Amino acid sequence: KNEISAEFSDSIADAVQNRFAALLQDENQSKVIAAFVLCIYEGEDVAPKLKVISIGTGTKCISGEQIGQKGETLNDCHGEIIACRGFRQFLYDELVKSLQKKTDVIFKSKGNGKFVLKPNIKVYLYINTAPCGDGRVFSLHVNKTAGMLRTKIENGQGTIPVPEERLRTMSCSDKILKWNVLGVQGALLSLFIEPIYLHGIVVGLHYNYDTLKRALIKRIAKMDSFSQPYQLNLPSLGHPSKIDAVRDTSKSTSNSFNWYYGQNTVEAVNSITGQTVIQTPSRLCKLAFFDKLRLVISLSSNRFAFQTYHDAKMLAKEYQSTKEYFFKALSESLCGKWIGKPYEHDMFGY
Ligand SMILES: O=P(O)(O)O[C@H]1[C@@H](OP(=O)(O)O)[C@@H](OP(=O)(O)O)[C@@H](OP(=O)(O)O)[C@@H](OP(=O)(O)O)[C@@H]1OP(=O)(O)O
Ligand SMILES: [Cl-]
Ligand SMILES: [Zn+2]
Repeated sequence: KNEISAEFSDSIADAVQNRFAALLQDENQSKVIAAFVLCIYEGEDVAPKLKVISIGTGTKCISGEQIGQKGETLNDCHGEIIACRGFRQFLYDELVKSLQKKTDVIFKSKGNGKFVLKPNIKVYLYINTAPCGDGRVFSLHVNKTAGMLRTKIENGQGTIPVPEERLRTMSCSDKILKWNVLGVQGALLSLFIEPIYLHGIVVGLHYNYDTLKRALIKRIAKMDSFSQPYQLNLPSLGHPSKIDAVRDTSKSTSNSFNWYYGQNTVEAVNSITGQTVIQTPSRLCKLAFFDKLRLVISLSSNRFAFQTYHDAKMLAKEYQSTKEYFFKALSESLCGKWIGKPYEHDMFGY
């Protein structure tokens, strides 16, 4: 089976609820809430400390219309993706600290140049509702569309199978499946740290163990032929007991909120524009990551030669080759072909 207990899922959901209330001024118009949660063991005999590292909300993404090409526009403002981006920023900040040789850090050195997450720290993903895409498809083991890659529709609201409307965004279920192959950290961070994999995933509304197992973990049921430190991650799946309530009333908001550890402030993003509500680039946009990367580069003792963001990502050779094998495994298993943006979106510099 491999299901988190109700008590522990409620523990995770409770901590997310408490942090959310501490950040947002009394008003709940957010429909999708996600978070990344650290579970920190002091010893393995006592209960762990739970620490909410990032929060995202949102239900929408950009049309090709508003997409910029300076990396100043958020492509995807679904709360789960926004939560991951914030967690990535956290990883960067922690990586800096480790490079400035601080002690209060989640990383230790691995004797290959690259940091590894301390083994007493476990990462959990929480979402108050099943992720869009395959994770909301309920089918028995006997099925057309079950298991397929899906793309987000009409600025986020809805997913449909990949073409088997120009260049679209993959569903949250497919992105989480990807994170369980390549880690949550992305190409760039993998230059400096070993892949960080989710230990567990806690899902509220529309939970079904078998659906989420297929969607997020065991979809290809092949892969293997993996090269350490990459593997098929098998996180446990959990469901909390109570939920804030479905509320499909009227319509969803275009606002997407984010917070992550070490920020004093909640940033509010217009999901239709991919930028802040004061027409500025988000602290989570590609360009903000690219700034962080060079910060990191200057504190590193290595040199890095790349013209663009795109080229920098291609430096992560282990990640990129596992990514390519993953995409092929999906196509071979008849899950469809991944739709990735064209390279020119990432061909910017600074
Ligand atoms: O693998 P990563 O380092 O995490 O880069 C990914 C990713 O991959 P590629 O670098 O392989 O293109 C996505 O791009 P596509 O799969 O669409 O090509 C992009 O997803 P979106 O285009 O849907 O935004 C995603 O960002 P997200 O957090 O939105 O999932 C993020 O790119 P960045 O970290 O560079 O933004
Ligand atoms: Cl929302
Ligand atoms: Zn989604």
